[PDB]
Amino acid sequence: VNSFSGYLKLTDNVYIKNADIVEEAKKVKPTVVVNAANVYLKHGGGVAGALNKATNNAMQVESDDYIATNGPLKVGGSCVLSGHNLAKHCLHVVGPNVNKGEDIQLLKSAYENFNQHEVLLAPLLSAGIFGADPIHSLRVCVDTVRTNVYLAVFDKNLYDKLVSSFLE
Ligand SMILES: CC(C)[C@H](Nc1ncnc2[nH]c(-c3cnn(C)c3)cc12)c1ccc2c(c1)S(=O)(=O)NCC2
Repeated sequence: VNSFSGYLKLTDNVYIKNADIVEEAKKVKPTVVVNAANVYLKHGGGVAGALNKATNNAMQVESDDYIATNGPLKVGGSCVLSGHNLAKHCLHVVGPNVNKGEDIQLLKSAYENFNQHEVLLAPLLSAGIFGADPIHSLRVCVDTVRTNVYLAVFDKNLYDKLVSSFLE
């Protein structure tokens, strides 16, 4: 169960690996995989699109049905849906998109959602096309998450900069 391999332990509860979150989810089948979602759960590209494609679009169909019944999420919020073939559950978390004018302070609220689950496989919230400084996103994760989080970062250059930044 939760057989994470090759991670570097940064703190008592935060681990990090240079890896594709989709490939990690297939190998580990964690209890929870985090999706870096938007408020309408439209998994159009990036991490969210890759996780959806690995479920052969079942995650998008389920997400559309969720939004029809419940309405959109809030920035900083989350919902629990099926993990399909990737995990027992998928925790869809909306980090702020600072390239769209959303407040970076909401990144603390976004990582707070992780605390309702004992173990999670997750990406670096608000990084990539969401525009946040990835070194800042790792600092907010370390300061906010109290449960056990395994971060998969699919870029060796960024992985090295994050580990060097943490060990300063
Ligand atoms: C900073 C990046 C290195 C990181 N990327 C990733 N981190 C971890 N597992 C990944 N799998 C893939 C993948 C697998 N297949 N395809 C076609 C893509 C990307 C990827 C990342 C972190 C957070 C965010 C993004 C990207 S995003 O721009 O897609 N959306 C905003 C949030």
